[PDB]
Amino acid sequence: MKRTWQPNRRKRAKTHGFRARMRTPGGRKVLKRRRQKGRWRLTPAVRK
Amino acid sequence: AVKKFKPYTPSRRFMTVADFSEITKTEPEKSLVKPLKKTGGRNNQGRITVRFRGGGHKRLYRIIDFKRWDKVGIPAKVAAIEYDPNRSARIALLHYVDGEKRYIIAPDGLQVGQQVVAGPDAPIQVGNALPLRFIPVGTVVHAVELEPKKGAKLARAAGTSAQIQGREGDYVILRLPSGELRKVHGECYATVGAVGNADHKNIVLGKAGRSRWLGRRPHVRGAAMNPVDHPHGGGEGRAPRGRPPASPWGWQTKGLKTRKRRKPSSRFIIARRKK
RNA sequence: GAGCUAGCCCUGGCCAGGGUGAAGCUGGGGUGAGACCCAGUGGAGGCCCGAACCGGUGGGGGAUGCAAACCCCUCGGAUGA
RNA sequence: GAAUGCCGGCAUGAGUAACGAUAAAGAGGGUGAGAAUCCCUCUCGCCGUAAGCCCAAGGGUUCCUACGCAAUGGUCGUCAGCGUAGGGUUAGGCGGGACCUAAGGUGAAGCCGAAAGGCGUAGCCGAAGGGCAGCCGGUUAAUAUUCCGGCCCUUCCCGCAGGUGCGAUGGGGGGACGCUCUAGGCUAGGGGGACCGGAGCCAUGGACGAGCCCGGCCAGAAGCGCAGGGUGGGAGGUAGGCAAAUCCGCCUCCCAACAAGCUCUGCGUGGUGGGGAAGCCCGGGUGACAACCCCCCGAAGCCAGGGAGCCAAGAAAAGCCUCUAAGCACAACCUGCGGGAACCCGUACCGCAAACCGACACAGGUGGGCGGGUGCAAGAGCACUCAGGCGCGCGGGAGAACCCUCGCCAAGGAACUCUGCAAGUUGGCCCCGUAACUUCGGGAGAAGGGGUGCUCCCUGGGGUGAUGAGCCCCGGGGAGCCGCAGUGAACAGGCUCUGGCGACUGUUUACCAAAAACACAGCUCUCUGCGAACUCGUAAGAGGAGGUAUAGGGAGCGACGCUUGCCCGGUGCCGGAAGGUCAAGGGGAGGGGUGCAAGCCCCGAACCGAAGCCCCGGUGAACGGCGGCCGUAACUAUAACGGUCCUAAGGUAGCGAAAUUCCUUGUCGGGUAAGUUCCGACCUGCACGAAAAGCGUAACGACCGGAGCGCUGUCUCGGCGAGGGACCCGGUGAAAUUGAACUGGCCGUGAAGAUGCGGCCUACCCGUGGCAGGACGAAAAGACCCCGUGGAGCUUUACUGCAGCC
RNA sequence: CGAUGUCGGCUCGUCGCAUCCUGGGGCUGAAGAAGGUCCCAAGGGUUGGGCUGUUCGCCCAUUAAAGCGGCACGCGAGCUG
RNA sequence: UGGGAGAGGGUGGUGGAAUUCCCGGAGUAGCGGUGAAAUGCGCAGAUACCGGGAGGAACGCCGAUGGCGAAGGCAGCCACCUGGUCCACCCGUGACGCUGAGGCGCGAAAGCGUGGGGAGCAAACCGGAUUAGAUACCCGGGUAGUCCACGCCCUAAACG
RNA sequence: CCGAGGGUAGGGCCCGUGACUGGGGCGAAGUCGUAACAAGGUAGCUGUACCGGAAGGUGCGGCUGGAU
Ligand SMILES: CS[C@H]1O[C@H]([C@H](NC(=O)[C@H]2NC[C@@H]3C[C@H](CC(C)C)CCO[C@H]32)[C@H](C)Cl)[C@H](O)[C@H](O)[C@H]1O
Ligand SMILES: [Mg+2]
Ligand SMILES: [Mg+2]
Ligand SMILES: [Mg+2]
Ligand SMILES: [Mg+2]
Ligand SMILES: [Mg+2]
Ligand SMILES: [Mg+2]
Ligand SMILES: [Mg+2]
Ligand SMILES: [Mg+2]
Ligand SMILES: [Mg+2]
Ligand SMILES: [Mg+2]
Ligand SMILES: [Mg+2]
Ligand SMILES: [Mg+2]
Ligand SMILES: [Mg+2]
Ligand SMILES: [Mg+2]
Ligand SMILES: [Mg+2]
Ligand SMILES: [Mg+2]
Ligand SMILES: [Mg+2]
Ligand SMILES: [Mg+2]
Ligand SMILES: [Mg+2]
Ligand SMILES: [Mg+2]
Ligand SMILES: [Mg+2]
Ligand SMILES: [Mg+2]
Ligand SMILES: [Mg+2]
Ligand SMILES: [Mg+2]
Ligand SMILES: [Mg+2]
Ligand SMILES: [Mg+2]
Ligand SMILES: [Mg+2]
Ligand SMILES: [Mg+2]
Ligand SMILES: [Mg+2]
Ligand SMILES: [Mg+2]
Ligand SMILES: [Mg+2]
Ligand SMILES: [Mg+2]
Ligand SMILES: [Mg+2]
Ligand SMILES: [Mg+2]
Ligand SMILES: [Mg+2]
Ligand SMILES: [Mg+2]
Ligand SMILES: [Mg+2]
Ligand SMILES: [Mg+2]
Ligand SMILES: [Mg+2]
Ligand SMILES: [Mg+2]
Ligand SMILES: [Mg+2]
Ligand SMILES: [Mg+2]
Ligand SMILES: [Mg+2]
Ligand SMILES: [Mg+2]
Ligand SMILES: [Mg+2]
Ligand SMILES: [Mg+2]
Ligand SMILES: [Mg+2]
Ligand SMILES: [Mg+2]
Ligand SMILES: [Mg+2]
Ligand SMILES: [Mg+2]
Ligand SMILES: [Mg+2]
Ligand SMILES: [Mg+2]
Ligand SMILES: [Mg+2]
Ligand SMILES: [Mg+2]
Ligand SMILES: [Mg+2]
Ligand SMILES: [Mg+2]
Ligand SMILES: [Mg+2]
Ligand SMILES: [Mg+2]
Ligand SMILES: [Mg+2]
Ligand SMILES: [Mg+2]
Ligand SMILES: [Mg+2]
Ligand SMILES: [Mg+2]
Ligand SMILES: [Mg+2]
Ligand SMILES: [Mg+2]
Ligand SMILES: [Mg+2]
Ligand SMILES: [Mg+2]
Ligand SMILES: [Mg+2]
Ligand SMILES: [Mg+2]
Ligand SMILES: [Mg+2]
Ligand SMILES: [Mg+2]
Ligand SMILES: [Mg+2]
Ligand SMILES: [Mg+2]
Ligand SMILES: [Mg+2]
Ligand SMILES: [Mg+2]
Ligand SMILES: [Mg+2]
Ligand SMILES: [Mg+2]
Ligand SMILES: [Mg+2]
Ligand SMILES: [Mg+2]
Ligand SMILES: [Mg+2]
Ligand SMILES: [Mg+2]
Ligand SMILES: [Mg+2]
Ligand SMILES: [Mg+2]
Ligand SMILES: [Mg+2]
Ligand SMILES: [Mg+2]
Ligand SMILES: [Mg+2]
Ligand SMILES: [Mg+2]
Ligand SMILES: [Mg+2]
Ligand SMILES: [Mg+2]
Ligand SMILES: [Mg+2]
Ligand SMILES: [Mg+2]
Ligand SMILES: [Mg+2]
Ligand SMILES: [Mg+2]
Ligand SMILES: [Mg+2]
Ligand SMILES: [Mg+2]
Ligand SMILES: [Mg+2]
Ligand SMILES: [Mg+2]
Ligand SMILES: [Mg+2]
Ligand SMILES: [Mg+2]
Ligand SMILES: [Mg+2]
Ligand SMILES: [Mg+2]
Ligand SMILES: [Mg+2]
Ligand SMILES: [Mg+2]
Ligand SMILES: [Mg+2]
Ligand SMILES: [Mg+2]
Ligand SMILES: [Mg+2]
Ligand SMILES: [Mg+2]
Ligand SMILES: [Mg+2]
Ligand SMILES: [Mg+2]
Ligand SMILES: [Mg+2]
Ligand SMILES: [Mg+2]
Ligand SMILES: [Mg+2]
Ligand SMILES: [Mg+2]
Ligand SMILES: [Mg+2]
Ligand SMILES: [Mg+2]
Ligand SMILES: [Mg+2]
Ligand SMILES: [Mg+2]
Ligand SMILES: [Mg+2]
Ligand SMILES: [Mg+2]
Ligand SMILES: [Mg+2]
Ligand SMILES: [Mg+2]
Ligand SMILES: [Mg+2]
Ligand SMILES: [Mg+2]
Ligand SMILES: [Mg+2]
Ligand SMILES: [Mg+2]
Ligand SMILES: [Mg+2]
Ligand SMILES: [Mg+2]
Ligand SMILES: [Mg+2]
Ligand SMILES: [Mg+2]
Ligand SMILES: [Mg+2]
Ligand SMILES: [Mg+2]
Ligand SMILES: [Mg+2]
Ligand SMILES: [Mg+2]
Ligand SMILES: [Mg+2]
Ligand SMILES: [Mg+2]
Ligand SMILES: [Mg+2]
Ligand SMILES: [Mg+2]
Ligand SMILES: [Mg+2]
Ligand SMILES: [Mg+2]
Ligand SMILES: [Mg+2]
Ligand SMILES: [Mg+2]
Ligand SMILES: [Mg+2]
Ligand SMILES: [Mg+2]
Ligand SMILES: [Mg+2]
Ligand SMILES: [Mg+2]
Ligand SMILES: [Mg+2]
Ligand SMILES: [Mg+2]
Ligand SMILES: [Mg+2]
Ligand SMILES: [Mg+2]
Ligand SMILES: [Mg+2]
Ligand SMILES: [Mg+2]
Ligand SMILES: [Mg+2]
Ligand SMILES: [Mg+2]
Ligand SMILES: [Mg+2]
Ligand SMILES: [Mg+2]
Ligand SMILES: [Mg+2]
Ligand SMILES: [Mg+2]
Ligand SMILES: [Mg+2]
Ligand SMILES: [Mg+2]
Ligand SMILES: [Mg+2]
Ligand SMILES: [Mg+2]
Ligand SMILES: [Mg+2]
Ligand SMILES: [Mg+2]
Ligand SMILES: [Mg+2]
Ligand SMILES: [Mg+2]
Ligand SMILES: [Mg+2]
Ligand SMILES: [Mg+2]
Ligand SMILES: [Mg+2]
Ligand SMILES: [Mg+2]
Ligand SMILES: [Mg+2]
Ligand SMILES: [Mg+2]
Ligand SMILES: [Mg+2]
Ligand SMILES: [Mg+2]
Ligand SMILES: [Mg+2]
Ligand SMILES: [Mg+2]
Ligand SMILES: [Mg+2]
Ligand SMILES: [Mg+2]
Ligand SMILES: [Mg+2]
Ligand SMILES: [Mg+2]
Ligand SMILES: [Mg+2]
Ligand SMILES: [Mg+2]
Ligand SMILES: [Mg+2]
Ligand SMILES: [Mg+2]
Ligand SMILES: [Mg+2]
Ligand SMILES: [Mg+2]
Ligand SMILES: [Mg+2]
Ligand SMILES: [Mg+2]
Ligand SMILES: [Mg+2]
Ligand SMILES: [Mg+2]
Ligand SMILES: [Mg+2]
Ligand SMILES: [Mg+2]
Ligand SMILES: [Mg+2]
Ligand SMILES: [Mg+2]
Ligand SMILES: [Mg+2]
Ligand SMILES: [Mg+2]
Ligand SMILES: [Mg+2]
Ligand SMILES: [Mg+2]
Ligand SMILES: [Mg+2]
Ligand SMILES: [Mg+2]
Ligand SMILES: [Mg+2]
Ligand SMILES: [Mg+2]
Ligand SMILES: [Mg+2]
Ligand SMILES: [Mg+2]
Ligand SMILES: [Mg+2]
Ligand SMILES: [Mg+2]
Ligand SMILES: [Mg+2]
Ligand SMILES: [Mg+2]
Ligand SMILES: [Mg+2]
Ligand SMILES: [Mg+2]
Ligand SMILES: [Mg+2]
Ligand SMILES: [Mg+2]
Ligand SMILES: [Mg+2]
Ligand SMILES: [Mg+2]
Ligand SMILES: [Mg+2]
Ligand SMILES: [Mg+2]
Ligand SMILES: [Mg+2]
Ligand SMILES: [Mg+2]
Ligand SMILES: [Mg+2]
Ligand SMILES: [Mg+2]
Ligand SMILES: [Mg+2]
Ligand SMILES: [Mg+2]
Ligand SMILES: [Mg+2]
Ligand SMILES: [Mg+2]
Ligand SMILES: [Mg+2]
Ligand SMILES: [Mg+2]
Ligand SMILES: [Mg+2]
Ligand SMILES: [Mg+2]
Ligand SMILES: [Mg+2]
Ligand SMILES: [Mg+2]
Ligand SMILES: [Mg+2]
Ligand SMILES: [Mg+2]
Ligand SMILES: [Mg+2]
Ligand SMILES: [Mg+2]
Ligand SMILES: [Mg+2]
Ligand SMILES: [Mg+2]
Ligand SMILES: [Mg+2]
Ligand SMILES: [Mg+2]
Ligand SMILES: [Mg+2]
Ligand SMILES: [Mg+2]
Ligand SMILES: [Mg+2]
Ligand SMILES: [Mg+2]
Ligand SMILES: [Mg+2]
Ligand SMILES: [Mg+2]
Ligand SMILES: [Mg+2]
Ligand SMILES: [Mg+2]
Ligand SMILES: [Mg+2]
Ligand SMILES: [Mg+2]
Ligand SMILES: [Mg+2]
Ligand SMILES: [Mg+2]
Ligand SMILES: [Mg+2]
Ligand SMILES: [Mg+2]
Ligand SMILES: [Mg+2]
Ligand SMILES: [Mg+2]
Ligand SMILES: [Mg+2]
Ligand SMILES: [Mg+2]
Ligand SMILES: [Mg+2]
């Protein structure tokens, strides 16, 4: 049956991407958090 | 004169459609339309703020001339009478001798090829627009401004009319389509005659699909819901209201008046509506 | 978090084939004029049968499954909300 | 040493289940240490509106070649989507960007909000929509509309020539639009040919044939031909298109009108460039100077912005054309020709799947295009097949029980059972024929029956063409033949009668409920005069609605028919400039503290003082409610009638043992041999009743009852047969569970149901196929029940707040 | 209560005897035939159907008879539901 | 041919009296109603009176024992459209007539459907009286309906 | 071939009968009221509509076959 992950490169970049995070106080805290933890990726990869 | 169908489907048994008799022209004036932005009932927050809306047929908005005091003294010919999906009345197309073209809503009796004019000097004739103070008492008018130069606000739906009753200073007394007696400023405009397409009230939608075409999604009864949803929700089996009949938001819905108390226009209502 | 699901918005797309045969129109009859009657034409419809497509009625299987909802038979809608 | 402890390790179950669609395999020859599993050949089978091909998304090297087999692959492996290495993706024209706008998003102006931020016109962004210039063939191991060959084309820059009032983000035209149906002419695609080209073939009884088999094209600029789309010409006036305007709009006159002219597109032709089979011979070569023609069918595609009808009335913006303003008219633009210039990103491969979403090489999910032929009435249905692609990554045997899927069955025919559950029956088309009732549509495929193949003969009409032959499409009459049987295989209704509920088509608890539930047209009440009511929001702002009482919000009822009674005392809502009560405030009789005092400070009665409540009315399709006892008729029984108590008023019509009736399987009637169900009645209705509508109602229903016919393995009552498993052998090899176990019966005993205690009985040691009585078997710290001064949803005239409103 | 699945049916039995039938008896208000009542006896047997979820019960047609109880109201790691 | 009378019919328009309601003023202790009363209404200012406004229905006097129409029936006034009828002249046609089963059309009131309208009146209904009772007669209220448009119904002591 | 008739299926008319139900006729001395005949104590009758134990009442219109 249809499952929940239906990948969509535009959907991924526009929802979770770097520029979406930066436009919002909650998003920038996300980036600040993942930086402070030392994450190798601050944001999901999408090939665009 | 509404048209019936033979009962060759269960829905055709009761469906009635307008006769469309008065329509002389079947595609709109390209210079006088714009896209009609469907809302579905959603506001700028994206929230449903008027329930049960959406999915109706696509429409273009016909720009309607609700002033006409734009062009005092410039007569106009009645080019056509057209269908407008955005309102119940029909609309009439005007080719002004100016060369300008405009739509007005079509009063009862207006004929293609007649002339119309607007102004204090205008003949009291169906289709003409005058300030209220110059129309003789007792005249049946429509498309009435509520305040000078603010645009026709009253008596615009198919068949409606306001009737002039008297004068009091700078003000005239109107009987609105609802039966309220109100004072409207004598400089407000109005058009002689009543709005046409009176048979509009006698249309029988006929089946559920018709309401869907109009943008009317199914309306679900409070009694049918759950207590999270509505005062009338819940109960084992069916249930009477069991409390004063109420809206989804708790306020009472069988008699409770809701016009704002100290509204400044109260000075100008003479008598609330009838029946 | 609405890439699942619910509703709406914008813009595109899809619905084999077969059946029934509304209004209207033409002619004919009829009448003072009409209604109305007959034949032909016509091709309406949340019309009928049935694939694609959308469903999920009954039964059987499956039950450490092929599958955290599947498989077979049967069954509903299929120009429309 | 225990915490259903935590982390790890290793056991048991066990060589057990399983090894993932029952589309299917067999042999020969290769390779290699090793072969059911890799490569090659022959044979068999499976898909073929796909299980073939082409796009898109998503994936991201998986593509090609060499060398490999530890692990991955449910077995094997020499193979591979695996390991190592090298190679591979080429564009002005295809897709996206250097173009346009849609929802939406963003947002100079502006508005709002403790902060963060929320809005917001223009503008900007935003595509699978608009717009825009490339078709055919060849080539590589791997890319091709990209490279190459042939023929075409677009834009930018510069120059030459001719022409013209040139000039825009401004004005205008255009772009520009629905649904159903559909004309003409074509094209795609297909069938046939006694005509054209071809390596061959003659079999096993016949055939050297008007024989078999194979093929008979594709692209193409200008012209030209056919078919279509689009489009009036001129003049005079002019106040409108937010400047101007010769343009557009409006008015008048003249001429043209289903035309024509001009323009645009499709198809055909067209210089030229290509392709070219079976077969045979090692992807190649030959065939081959291959031939490339005739007839028929024919789109849903094309001409297209075509036509008609209908109501629910069907994007925007740019390109483009025209008009002018500053300007500039040494310019500028337009047309033709010429040279030059023409960037960035994608392009491999998978793509109904082993490469995407499902933890798996997972019977599931995934949008668009092409999708051949024959027969069956048609068709994308069904059977078989082409091209193409597969046999589903464990096999070999055996021929038990039992299980699954499937075939048949004497006699009976629902006796099965909660129920005909299931499975039979029926089944397409043509013809004859078809009931109550009905809203006149229907009910209807009602029911029920007859026909159906093949051969010969005679013949009617239609398309193409030519009016004819040929081909092709609908028919009609007669005479015959064979079989158990002619929709001979596959696909393809069982029917009727009568209740309940819901009018109907629809919708729903994704994953135990599809219904009588929700919705629904329709009916009624009520709010709302527009800066509407109402809804979201602190607000600004939005929705309502660019709507205006024939409109919009809220509520209940639920097509239609005939109807919807009585109660306003209580609650609600509506009306009520009185009266009562009433807060802050006003007022200040009169007290109090302090000071020598002027004064400072404190308390404070009458009186005035809103909404709300009190009070007076109205109001039921507002919340709701609609009696009790006793007596009475010339047989009896029963009471039309009366008495009295109570109420705000005592249930009307219609209906009733009901989706409601307790007693109850009430009683009577029908149906049956027999009927707690069913249907029809009766009425002492425990406990119907009129918009939480009452009573009906044609049609409809995968709804729930009852009956009958048909027919059956449902059953009496079971038998046999098929395949996939179970079983045996080779390969790979789980699981929950598990205190340890050397783990029998009876009768007792025991915390009251003992393998484990007592007494007695029985019993050599160990397995394999089977069955499920026990191990109070497994699973899940009972979801029932209670307990906890545990929790959470929901309600209200519980308490107390708050939003909102007054 | 860190679960001892609960009505009815079906299938499969096994046991008790306070015996429904068949076998053996005494008493009788036992003439015969047929019964009544009590005693012994558990070897075997103890039907098909309509109604209802039913157990039970009522009914139809038969029968030698149409027994009554236990086995976790026997039996859901056997099925139904 | 020329004339006449008439509430004959259909459409649109329009005039005054009266009732009810609403607004203003003036004013006060009752009004109303009946056989007598009560319900009802009124100091929250009724009734009676004066000015203003809205709306509906019906047309006083003329009016008659009258007129018209086939019947049902038709009554303010105005205009338009239309029927029947009588008389004079003796001009035209030349028996072209009478009746009329079926058919068709008209058809008071009440009633029905869909819209609208709603002053007064008023089935049902509620209340007050009366009465043994009073589902009546009398009184205070009061919904259909009475009115308009369109479409049905087709009845009558449709009678002379 | 036709064919008595037999069978399957479906309709039409008529007769008899049916729980129960509807009114009707009749029947020496039942119960309730008093609608009509006199102005019958509300003049009556009437088509229709609504209501009520019953006769009846009431509304709208009509008739005199109404009295003074
Ligand atoms: C579905 S079987 C599934 O649950 C079973 C469980 N039974 C019980 O808990 C029983 N305890 C007594 C209770 C009594 C009542 C008496 C009645 C009158 C209410 C009957 C119900 O149960 C019984 C569920 C509740 Cl029936 C067993 O745990 C079984 O082991 C498991 O497999
Ligand atoms: Mg899904
Ligand atoms: Mg998706
Ligand atoms: Mg994407
Ligand atoms: Mg995308
Ligand atoms: Mg997206
Ligand atoms: Mg976002
Ligand atoms: Mg982003
Ligand atoms: Mg911040
Ligand atoms: Mg990480
Ligand atoms: Mg790093
Ligand atoms: Mg992130
Ligand atoms: Mg109709
Ligand atoms: Mg009809
Ligand atoms: Mg019209
Ligand atoms: Mg536009
Ligand atoms: Mg909007
Ligand atoms: Mg917005
Ligand atoms: Mg937002
Ligand atoms: Mg709303
Ligand atoms: Mg909405
Ligand atoms: Mg409207
Ligand atoms: Mg309109
Ligand atoms: Mg005003
Ligand atoms: Mg309506
Ligand atoms: Mg619409
Ligand atoms: Mg609605
Ligand atoms: Mg609803
Ligand atoms: Mg509910
Ligand atoms: Mg509910
Ligand atoms: Mg919620
Ligand atoms: Mg709540
Ligand atoms: Mg609530
Ligand atoms: Mg409730
Ligand atoms: Mg409920
Ligand atoms: Mg409920
Ligand atoms: Mg209930
Ligand atoms: Mg209720
Ligand atoms: Mg209640
Ligand atoms: Mg409430
Ligand atoms: Mg409110
Ligand atoms: Mg009002
Ligand atoms: Mg978020
Ligand atoms: Mg999505
Ligand atoms: Mg379809
Ligand atoms: Mg289509
Ligand atoms: Mg026809
Ligand atoms: Mg037509
Ligand atoms: Mg349909
Ligand atoms: Mg059919
Ligand atoms: Mg599904
Ligand atoms: Mg299923
Ligand atoms: Mg089945
Ligand atoms: Mg499951
Ligand atoms: Mg399946
Ligand atoms: Mg199937
Ligand atoms: Mg169908
Ligand atoms: Mg179809
Ligand atoms: Mg310990
Ligand atoms: Mg554990
Ligand atoms: Mg623990
Ligand atoms: Mg431990
Ligand atoms: Mg652990
Ligand atoms: Mg471990
Ligand atoms: Mg370790
Ligand atoms: Mg281990
Ligand atoms: Mg082991
Ligand atoms: Mg074992
Ligand atoms: Mg297993
Ligand atoms: Mg498996
Ligand atoms: Mg399969
Ligand atoms: Mg197959
Ligand atoms: Mg072989
Ligand atoms: Mg082999
Ligand atoms: Mg091998
Ligand atoms: Mg090997
Ligand atoms: Mg294999
Ligand atoms: Mg091979
Ligand atoms: Mg095929
Ligand atoms: Mg991947
Ligand atoms: Mg390996
Ligand atoms: Mg290996
Ligand atoms: Mg190695
Ligand atoms: Mg492996
Ligand atoms: Mg595997
Ligand atoms: Mg090797
Ligand atoms: Mg490559
Ligand atoms: Mg190129
Ligand atoms: Mg550039
Ligand atoms: Mg900000
Ligand atoms: Mg964007
Ligand atoms: Mg695009
Ligand atoms: Mg392009
Ligand atoms: Mg080209
Ligand atoms: Mg190479
Ligand atoms: Mg030029
Ligand atoms: Mg120019
Ligand atoms: Mg256009
Ligand atoms: Mg448009
Ligand atoms: Mg478009
Ligand atoms: Mg449409
Ligand atoms: Mg071509
Ligand atoms: Mg063909
Ligand atoms: Mg000008
Ligand atoms: Mg084109
Ligand atoms: Mg050669
Ligand atoms: Mg198509
Ligand atoms: Mg087109
Ligand atoms: Mg726009
Ligand atoms: Mg200048
Ligand atoms: Mg110069
Ligand atoms: Mg650049
Ligand atoms: Mg490529
Ligand atoms: Mg698939
Ligand atoms: Mg596909
Ligand atoms: Mg693959
Ligand atoms: Mg997942
Ligand atoms: Mg596999
Ligand atoms: Mg798969
Ligand atoms: Mg072919
Ligand atoms: Mg067929
Ligand atoms: Mg296989
Ligand atoms: Mg397969
Ligand atoms: Mg064996
Ligand atoms: Mg199978
Ligand atoms: Mg067979
Ligand atoms: Mg048999
Ligand atoms: Mg039978
Ligand atoms: Mg039989
Ligand atoms: Mg049965
Ligand atoms: Mg049944
Ligand atoms: Mg059942
Ligand atoms: Mg069958
Ligand atoms: Mg069949
Ligand atoms: Mg057949
Ligand atoms: Mg019948
Ligand atoms: Mg019939
Ligand atoms: Mg029937
Ligand atoms: Mg019927
Ligand atoms: Mg009929
Ligand atoms: Mg048939
Ligand atoms: Mg038929
Ligand atoms: Mg025949
Ligand atoms: Mg044959
Ligand atoms: Mg034969
Ligand atoms: Mg069928
Ligand atoms: Mg339904
Ligand atoms: Mg339902
Ligand atoms: Mg119903
Ligand atoms: Mg109904
Ligand atoms: Mg309904
Ligand atoms: Mg449907
Ligand atoms: Mg559920
Ligand atoms: Mg469900
Ligand atoms: Mg679920
Ligand atoms: Mg269903
Ligand atoms: Mg529902
Ligand atoms: Mg319904
Ligand atoms: Mg209704
Ligand atoms: Mg209404
Ligand atoms: Mg709010
Ligand atoms: Mg708006
Ligand atoms: Mg409903
Ligand atoms: Mg009826
Ligand atoms: Mg009350
Ligand atoms: Mg009251
Ligand atoms: Mg009250
Ligand atoms: Mg204060
Ligand atoms: Mg107060
Ligand atoms: Mg109550
Ligand atoms: Mg009460
Ligand atoms: Mg009644
Ligand atoms: Mg009863
Ligand atoms: Mg009932
Ligand atoms: Mg009851
Ligand atoms: Mg009962
Ligand atoms: Mg009972
Ligand atoms: Mg009984
Ligand atoms: Mg009986
Ligand atoms: Mg009784
Ligand atoms: Mg109820
Ligand atoms: Mg019915
Ligand atoms: Mg029915
Ligand atoms: Mg249904
Ligand atoms: Mg159903
Ligand atoms: Mg039956
Ligand atoms: Mg069997
Ligand atoms: Mg076998
Ligand atoms: Mg062996
Ligand atoms: Mg082994
Ligand atoms: Mg292995
Ligand atoms: Mg031990
Ligand atoms: Mg041991
Ligand atoms: Mg042992
Ligand atoms: Mg032992
Ligand atoms: Mg004990
Ligand atoms: Mg024991
Ligand atoms: Mg032992
Ligand atoms: Mg022991
Ligand atoms: Mg001991
Ligand atoms: Mg012992
Ligand atoms: Mg012992
Ligand atoms: Mg023993
Ligand atoms: Mg073994
Ligand atoms: Mg075993
Ligand atoms: Mg066991
Ligand atoms: Mg077993
Ligand atoms: Mg056990
Ligand atoms: Mg235990
Ligand atoms: Mg056990
Ligand atoms: Mg057990
Ligand atoms: Mg479990
Ligand atoms: Mg726990
Ligand atoms: Mg517990
Ligand atoms: Mg638990
Ligand atoms: Mg519970
Ligand atoms: Mg307890
Ligand atoms: Mg406590
Ligand atoms: Mg405690
Ligand atoms: Mg608690
Ligand atoms: Mg709480
Ligand atoms: Mg327990
Ligand atoms: Mg445990
Ligand atoms: Mg059985
Ligand atoms: Mg004996
Ligand atoms: Mg004897
Ligand atoms: Mg004897
Ligand atoms: Mg015995
Ligand atoms: Mg029983
Ligand atoms: Mg029992
Ligand atoms: Mg019983
Ligand atoms: Mg005997
Ligand atoms: Mg027993
Ligand atoms: Mg016992
Ligand atoms: Mg017991
Ligand atoms: Mg018991
Ligand atoms: Mg049991
Ligand atoms: Mg079980
Ligand atoms: Mg059981
Ligand atoms: Mg068990
Ligand atoms: Mg067991
Ligand atoms: Mg007073
Ligand atoms: Mg006073
Ligand atoms: Mg009025
Ligand atoms: Mg003469
Ligand atoms: Mg009449
Ligand atoms: Mg009284
Ligand atoms: Mg008295
Ligand atoms: Mg008379
Ligand atoms: Mg015979
Ligand atoms: Mg007596
Ligand atoms: Mg009388
Ligand atoms: Mg009398
Ligand atoms: Mg009298
Ligand atoms: Mg009297
Ligand atoms: Mg009365």
